[PDB]
Amino acid sequence: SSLQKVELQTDVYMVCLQHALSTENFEVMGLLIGNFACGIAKISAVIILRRISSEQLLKAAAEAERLTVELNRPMRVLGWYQSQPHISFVGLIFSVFSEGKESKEHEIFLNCFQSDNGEATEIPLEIVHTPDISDRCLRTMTDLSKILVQEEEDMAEACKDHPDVLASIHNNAVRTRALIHITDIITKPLVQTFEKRIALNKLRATHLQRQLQELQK
Amino acid sequence: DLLVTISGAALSLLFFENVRSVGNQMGFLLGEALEFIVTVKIHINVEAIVTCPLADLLHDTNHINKEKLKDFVRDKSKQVIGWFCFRRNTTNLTLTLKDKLLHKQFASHFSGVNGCKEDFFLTCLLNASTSETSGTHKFRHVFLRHNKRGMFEPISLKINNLGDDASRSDYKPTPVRKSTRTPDSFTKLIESLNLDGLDSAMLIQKAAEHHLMSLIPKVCESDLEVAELEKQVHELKIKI
Repeated sequence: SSLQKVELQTDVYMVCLQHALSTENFEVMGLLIGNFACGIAKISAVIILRRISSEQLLKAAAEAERLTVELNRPMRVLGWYQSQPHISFVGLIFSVFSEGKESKEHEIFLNCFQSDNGEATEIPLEIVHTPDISDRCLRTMTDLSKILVQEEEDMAEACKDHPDVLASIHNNAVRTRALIHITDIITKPLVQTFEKRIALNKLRATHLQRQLQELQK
Repeated sequence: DLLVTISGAALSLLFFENVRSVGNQMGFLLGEALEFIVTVKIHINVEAIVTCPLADLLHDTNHINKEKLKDFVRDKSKQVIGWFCFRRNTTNLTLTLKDKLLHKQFASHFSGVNGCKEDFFLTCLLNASTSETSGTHKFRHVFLRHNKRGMFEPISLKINNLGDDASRSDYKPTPVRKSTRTPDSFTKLIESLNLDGLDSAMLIQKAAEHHLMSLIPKVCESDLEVAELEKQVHELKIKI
């Protein structure tokens, strides 16, 4: 019952990394979901947080239950993750956007630790192989687009119905660019990524089929 | 929290009118007050200024003739949110006892009409000194209000320019309260356009250009009108 090791699925690793690379300005966050067995916390899913805070944990604990019955496995909020650009629970810190001025080399750090009462120590992490990208993981990183859009729609709501015409034109101009900015940077590349993933899979699939066919002979 | 805002156009007109006058000069600040929710923020915008000889407002006494003050400002009393005082040949930005007295009187008289509290009635102290060889001209100014604790504290002034204005998210939040009860000259122009994004912004700017170009002779007319009336009054005074 004592935490000894953390095992992170590769497809969940991809989601967290993708979320961290969404912006180099602010620290993004989310909640690690999975099972705790023989001293091993296995993360098989993740929840993207809108930005310590509460209540969201209740929505996460409920989602964890929805993940239990669907995946037929014990699922609970094991902890959280957060990004770090230009510089009782399980914590993951994805240090991103760090490049050399002359070397042109980019670095990405991933630190794993156990946190309780503001205290923490290092915890052994292993990224565990997955034969694919989970249905939940695909949906999770598509939600990133939806959440970002939702954040913007909320900001424009508070400034809606502005009496001054010049301000209304300005606000609609800001909302338009911001939505486009989300689509071009987040939504569109994800669309292309999925499309290319499918096409390039079938390219390898047909390649292996030709290999499989002649290997027997 | 309080912030005074003013455009380059309005501020230039203020300094333009000050360097014109023969000696010291005073007048009134015209504008509105906006409230923003965050606590509540107060933006006091300075729209325009108007000069006035203090002697025309005095009995005979150093007390402001409330009767004479109403006759000068007239229907523009609901816009007066402050007054200014300009002094040549001084780098000293100082509140005189006489200035304090004028502030209190002007605050009490206008607070009921302008739709603003007596708390944030403005006082603008401007000056203009020159160097020994008059090769360097220095212009200083500051905005003040009378505190509830009996203090004349300086208020931050923000000159709205193309780099940074007082509405800086990139959205423009809707103000919860406005003390303005006077029709805006520019918003009346947009209403005349009878509009029903980018295309709308183009027309407004173009219409503003034609409007701005038509105002130019009207400005010159009203200028020479007062200029002659300023001479006739002055000529009569010297005559006697």
